[PDB]
Amino acid sequence: DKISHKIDIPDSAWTIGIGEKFKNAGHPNVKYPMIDDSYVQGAPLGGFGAGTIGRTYNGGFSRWHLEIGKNKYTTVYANQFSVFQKVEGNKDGVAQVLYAGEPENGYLSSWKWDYPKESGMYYALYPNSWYTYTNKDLPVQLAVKQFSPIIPYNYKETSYPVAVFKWTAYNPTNKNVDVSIMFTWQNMIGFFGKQVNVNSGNFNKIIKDKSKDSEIVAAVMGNISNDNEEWNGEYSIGVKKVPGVDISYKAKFVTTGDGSDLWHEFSKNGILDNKDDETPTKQDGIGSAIAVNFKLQPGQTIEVPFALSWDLPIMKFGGGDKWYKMYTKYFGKNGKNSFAILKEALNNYQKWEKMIDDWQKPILSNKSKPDWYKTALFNELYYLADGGTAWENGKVGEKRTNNMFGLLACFDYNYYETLDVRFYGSFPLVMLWPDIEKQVMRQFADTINVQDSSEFKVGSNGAMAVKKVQGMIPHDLGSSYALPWIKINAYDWQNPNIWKDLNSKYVLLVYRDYVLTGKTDKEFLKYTWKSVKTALDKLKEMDKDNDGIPDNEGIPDQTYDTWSMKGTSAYCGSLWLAALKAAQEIGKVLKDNEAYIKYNEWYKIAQQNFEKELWNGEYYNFDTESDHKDSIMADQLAGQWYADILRLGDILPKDHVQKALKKIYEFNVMKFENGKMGAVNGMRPDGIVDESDIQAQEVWTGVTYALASFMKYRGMTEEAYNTAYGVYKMTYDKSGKGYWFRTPEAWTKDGNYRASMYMRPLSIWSMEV
Ligand SMILES: [Ca+2]
Repeated sequence: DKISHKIDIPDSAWTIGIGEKFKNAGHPNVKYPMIDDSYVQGAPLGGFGAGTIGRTYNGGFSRWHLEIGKNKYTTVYANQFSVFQKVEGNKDGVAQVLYAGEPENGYLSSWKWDYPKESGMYYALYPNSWYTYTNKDLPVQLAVKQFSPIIPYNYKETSYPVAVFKWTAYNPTNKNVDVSIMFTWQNMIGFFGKQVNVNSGNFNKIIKDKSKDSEIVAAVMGNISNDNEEWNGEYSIGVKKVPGVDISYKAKFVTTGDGSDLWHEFSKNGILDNKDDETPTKQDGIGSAIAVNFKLQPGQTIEVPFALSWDLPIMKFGGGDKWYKMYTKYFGKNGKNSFAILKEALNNYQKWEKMIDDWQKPILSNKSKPDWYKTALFNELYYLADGGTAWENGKVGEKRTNNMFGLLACFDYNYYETLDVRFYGSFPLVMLWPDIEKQVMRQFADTINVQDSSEFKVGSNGAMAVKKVQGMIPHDLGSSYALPWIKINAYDWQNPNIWKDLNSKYVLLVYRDYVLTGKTDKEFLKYTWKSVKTALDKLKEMDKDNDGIPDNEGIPDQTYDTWSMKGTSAYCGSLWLAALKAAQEIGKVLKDNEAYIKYNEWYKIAQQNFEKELWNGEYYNFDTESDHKDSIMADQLAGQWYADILRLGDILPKDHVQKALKKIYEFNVMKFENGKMGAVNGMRPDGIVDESDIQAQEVWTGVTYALASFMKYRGMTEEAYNTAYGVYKMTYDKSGKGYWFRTPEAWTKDGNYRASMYMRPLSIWSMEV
């Protein structure tokens, strides 16, 4: 490996060998079918709301999130980078696809597949990833840096459906070597969203943009139809000319054939035919190829940028609504703009790299923090792009000031903006994209007084319940299979209109968003104030026994939606206390004296009774009425955790909080698989895991990262990082379960998982407050 010295990969990048087999991988531990796409994954490409493409560590473009809200795992074999090298003096050169695998059938059989093991590495520090190719049959060493311009406090480039592939080639040998790099791409119009004739009308064109000190050559892969539909648009691949490289292309090769139409050209001398051909296809799949060829002398390095764009302007959801994607603000809505997007990236990628470095530098340069923590902190952010992210720029046929946004809980539970989860998972948005965060919270504010009296069947018990009750915050803002933002509460396993955490979490999120953006946005507090008061007032009515605290009803009426709580719970009780204190403070800011007095009065009574009912001398009991009410819950003081972040002070005595956190570390962490796997949710005071429900026996990744942040703020530094380390280890390490770029909600002691690709572990960013 002589190429690593020519590029700048951070030491905290996650690494794996190209073609590496992983032996230890976990699988779903539930009864019904659940997504398991394997450990062959990578950092995604694509902006927020753009649709994303997962290119794996083996080199394949395999995890397709271009249909917004859906996860489709299948390698499109035509989509590759390939290399040709010939040493000066030799008769023949060698050509190789940079993919550690091969197609299942006979398509593209002429290409040289099966990139060999121990010949290259993949590296990732989101939004960047890299591949190095250090192969004993490739005298010139190559590396690529690939990324999309995901930039905090930037809502423009962050939206773009584009990726840059910045190649570096170096000759360490004593002979001249001819080198070509080729990007191939299938015309994927019709890959989704087209019910019949999936390739029909697809056609490819070549664009040559020549103007003083820029030459770009690109393929635009589109359809002859000018229809405005989810399926129609364009893909583009291309390259910018640099001194010492020549560009060649092939506009049309058949992907549903042996591929020798292209490969016979590339494999001979690394130079393509430059054959333009706009003939549309009928049944056959088609693709394009863009290549560069250059000669490297001994000791010479060259850099060359390629790019990929996709202009698929319309997202359709299963309920029938069609929306424009956010990036259409910047490039237009007609779906004929892929070249414009590509060109912007090829002309500005160096600026974007510097913008990414500028935001990553404060953390990366802090030598007090271990590299493993940096690996997790950056790579967990993959989910902001990969979580079915929807970001609208108008309904098709519709103009508004704001652009609605939604992130899925996950793909197995296909619900946008699950509020009980976003309480944990929205930290990166408030910290790094706060205009999105506040928009999402205004979306929730707008739903508070929505009433939908139609009934639905509750999954857990078969009973009928009202869809949406006035004054109750919704569980979610809909499903990609139905109508995001329009039909809320798509979730039906429990009835969220009786949940005891949603209304409090909503208030806490509101105040959080004010505090973490500088305590200046009075207008945001003004917008949300009626909903906050309504939310707390409704929750107060659920106090059955007049102790000033809502009563859990002996069912799973909160985020642990199979783990029953009864009476006063530490979890919902502490959240309530903190929400009351937040509402007091909002009341002061907005000069709503009567609200300040009321919520102050409620807070004092509830605080007194919470402490009396639950404090046992060592920790706070799980609740007051359940069978295992004396279980030690990892999340028992979630309200105090948020109170620390919101600078609301002590809602419970400092000494008792410290005792409880030490107990959690001692039991839920250290007595669960030697503290190497996070914090198990429920442990009995005898040090055996609570078996009353599956959720008690799970580590929740987002709960554990949040608990680490709580420990850290409370000065328990070693405990904090040791607790978080188990989550990092399970997710990224060779000794873990292979969950990189698909961090799940939960795992059990065997390491097997529930619900990969989950929002909650974005809570790691609470460790940076
Ligand atoms: Ca009560």
